[PDB]
Amino acid sequence: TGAGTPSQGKKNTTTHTKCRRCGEKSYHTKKKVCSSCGFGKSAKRRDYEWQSKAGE
Amino acid sequence: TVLHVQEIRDMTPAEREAELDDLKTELLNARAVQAAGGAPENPGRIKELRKAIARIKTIQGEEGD
Amino acid sequence: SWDVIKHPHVTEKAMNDMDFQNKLQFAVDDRASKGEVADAVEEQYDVTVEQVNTQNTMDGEKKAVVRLSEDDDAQEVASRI
Amino acid sequence: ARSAYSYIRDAWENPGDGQLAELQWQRQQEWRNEGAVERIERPTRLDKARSQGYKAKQGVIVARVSVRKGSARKRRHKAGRRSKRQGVTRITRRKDIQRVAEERASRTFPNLRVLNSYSVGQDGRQKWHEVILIDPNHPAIQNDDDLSWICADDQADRVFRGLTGAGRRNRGLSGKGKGSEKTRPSLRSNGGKG
Amino acid sequence: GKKSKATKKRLAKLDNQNSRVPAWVMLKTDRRNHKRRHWRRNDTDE
RNA sequence: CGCACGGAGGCGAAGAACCACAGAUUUCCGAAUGAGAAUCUCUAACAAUUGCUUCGCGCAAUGAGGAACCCCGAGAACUGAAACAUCUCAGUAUCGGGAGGAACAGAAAACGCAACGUGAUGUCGUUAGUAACCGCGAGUGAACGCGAUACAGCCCAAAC
RNA sequence: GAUACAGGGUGACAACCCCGUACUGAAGACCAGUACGCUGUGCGGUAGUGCCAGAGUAGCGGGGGUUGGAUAUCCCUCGCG
RNA sequence: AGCUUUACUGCAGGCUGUCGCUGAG
Ligand SMILES: [Cl-]
Ligand SMILES: [Cl-]
Ligand SMILES: [K+]
Ligand SMILES: [Mg+2]
Ligand SMILES: [Mg+2]
Ligand SMILES: [Mg+2]
Ligand SMILES: [Mg+2]
Ligand SMILES: [Mg+2]
Ligand SMILES: [Mg+2]
Ligand SMILES: [Mg+2]
Ligand SMILES: [Mg+2]
Ligand SMILES: [Mg+2]
Ligand SMILES: [Mg+2]
Ligand code: NA
Ligand code: NA
Ligand code: NA
Ligand code: NA
Ligand code: NA
Ligand code: NA
Ligand code: NA
Ligand code: NA
Ligand code: NA
Ligand code: NA
Ligand code: NA
Ligand code: NA
Ligand code: NA
Ligand SMILES: [Sr+2]
Ligand SMILES: [Sr+2]
Ligand SMILES: [Sr+2]
Ligand SMILES: [Sr+2]
Ligand SMILES: [Sr+2]
Ligand SMILES: [Sr+2]
Ligand SMILES: [Sr+2]
Ligand SMILES: [Sr+2]
Repeated sequence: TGAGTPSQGKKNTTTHTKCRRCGEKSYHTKKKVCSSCGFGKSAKRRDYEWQSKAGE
Repeated sequence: TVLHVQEIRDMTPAEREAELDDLKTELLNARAVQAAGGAPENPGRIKELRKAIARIKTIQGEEGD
Repeated sequence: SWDVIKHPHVTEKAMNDMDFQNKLQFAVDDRASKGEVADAVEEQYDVTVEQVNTQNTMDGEKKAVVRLSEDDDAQEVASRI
Repeated sequence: ARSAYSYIRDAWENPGDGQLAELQWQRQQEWRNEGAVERIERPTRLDKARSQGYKAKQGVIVARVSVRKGSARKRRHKAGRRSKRQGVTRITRRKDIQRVAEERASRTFPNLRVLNSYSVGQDGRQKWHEVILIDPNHPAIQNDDDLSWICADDQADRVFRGLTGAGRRNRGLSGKGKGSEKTRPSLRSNGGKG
Repeated sequence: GKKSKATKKRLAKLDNQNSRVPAWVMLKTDRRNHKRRHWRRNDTDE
């Protein structure tokens, strides 16, 4: 079975969903953790210095 | 417009409530006529009714009821 | 504070329920229960509510189909508004 | 004449001799069965506590903290590293154990602030320190001429910013002259070379 | 699928947003719904 | 009678619009705190950790945010050395914790132009690419002092 | 005209068409609950007195990190003191 | 760059002595 088109047919699983805390469609309903704002993982908001250039 | 602030402050606490219920009903009956597509409307009132209710409520808060 | 009844739901289907089954239809606050819809309606129009059916619509609002007792006449109640 | 306090002080100059030795050998048995942070009603070393700011007053708290002895509990590199950075065993942390203790204590009492701390011994595998914390919100303290300073907003979380006594020493600020070129006014302002 | 009450409210809004710029706004502004979403060609969130 | 010049209609001399200050209202999720949940739901709530305590959540505290700045911890590699290991990149990038409107520092167990001298601390200019480090290779790199800015000096522990 | 010839608008190039601009004045915010002033307290000096003055510290050794710090940086850790 | 080994240099880990915990005859 090809890893391409033929394997795309089984993708009918819902994982990332609208997040209660940030509004982005990143709340993983299986993990119950938002990949965008960290909701479900930390009280503090997910953020990293690498999200922008070092001198900015 | 028709209902001024003085007039509201001159009302008794019980008169504002009665007046409130009166206004809420004119409002509900207007929104009903609107829902039925009824055009015998006068767009200014449905808009005025909302402000009147806001005023009365503001005064009720101000006067302690 | 939110009110229970928003406005009468007037559509062809609503009329049939009114003429043929003595029912009134309303757009009501989606936080309202059948019991709250029942009371609010009796108090606003002074009638006796026999049964209430509800639905959360694809319009974001809640629709309530309220049947009145044989003592009251839907057409008449609706006609005064 | 000698104050009674001087006697407690003198006993602790040699915690391995005399009565104090027997005391410790007894206490530690109980301490080892206590938690990480135990609030205690009275300082084990009264002279030291009073000397550091302690007062038998409302809003003054004392807690004994135990921390493991030894070097850094470090994980070995999981990616490329030049030989100089491949060490694990001989690496030690830059914060002394007493400072770690002060921090664990302050976390336990989120509303309090670390005033100071001191050692109360150790066994083969751990060390104990008693930390003095102050309630910056209690009026008994807000009205105290000797302690109300700790109530200011800029004194919030002082332990976590190294404003503690053990913090300032560990930061190399003891000396005002030679040797403190890269420590004063801060390690960070000096490029972290202290 | 089974939609919750909240999911339903959201789908509802998306449908409403999918209407056109009223006729009068064209006149009033003397002369586009940049958010016209098709159920098939597009994809909503969740 | 917003952007926004439509239609209908309305508001304003009972002084509206509009602007300033102050106040009212301020759904749900959210640190999110009664419990659970993809913004809803279930049967009275400072959840959790603490201080005081009338030992009752009665009175209080913490939590999260913010452009960067600031303080305390953890800490690479590409690269340079025309290879490379110490060295260098660099205590940099990135990570953990935390404060403020600025932080931090700070009234000498100092300095050591050695003196019959200076006199808390930052910072700026300079001292100086000097002293010092270094496969003594490549590279790395201060301080005292001086000229400035601004200036401010005090409180405990103990004795009694 | 000008203590106003900055700038903008206005059917084409504007000191004098309109807003502004000079001059004068007003309010808020910051400086700052600071300076000044004041209330209270009481500074200081002689003589005598070994009454007091911060310990795992000062310091030493083993192992590391860090620094220009070289025998002579700062810090951590284990032991001694 | 992946891999190998009696390539160079190091780093975990194991074994072992010693110091601390650690005391009485
Ligand atoms: Cl603290
Ligand atoms: Cl000098
Ligand atoms: K390298
Ligand atoms: Mg149903
Ligand atoms: Mg600084
Ligand atoms: Mg449609
Ligand atoms: Mg909750
Ligand atoms: Mg090279
Ligand atoms: Mg070479
Ligand atoms: Mg360097
Ligand atoms: Mg010097
Ligand atoms: Mg280095
Ligand atoms: Mg290769
Ligand atoms: Na509706
Ligand atoms: Na704390
Ligand atoms: Na689709
Ligand atoms: Na508001
Ligand atoms: Na609280
Ligand atoms: Na309580
Ligand atoms: Na090269
Ligand atoms: Na190479
Ligand atoms: Na070298
Ligand atoms: Na000179
Ligand atoms: Na250093
Ligand atoms: Na050492
Ligand atoms: Na390869
Ligand atoms: Sr599937
Ligand atoms: Sr979690
Ligand atoms: Sr972050
Ligand atoms: Sr519809
Ligand atoms: Sr905090
Ligand atoms: Sr498709
Ligand atoms: Sr001065
Ligand atoms: Sr002293």
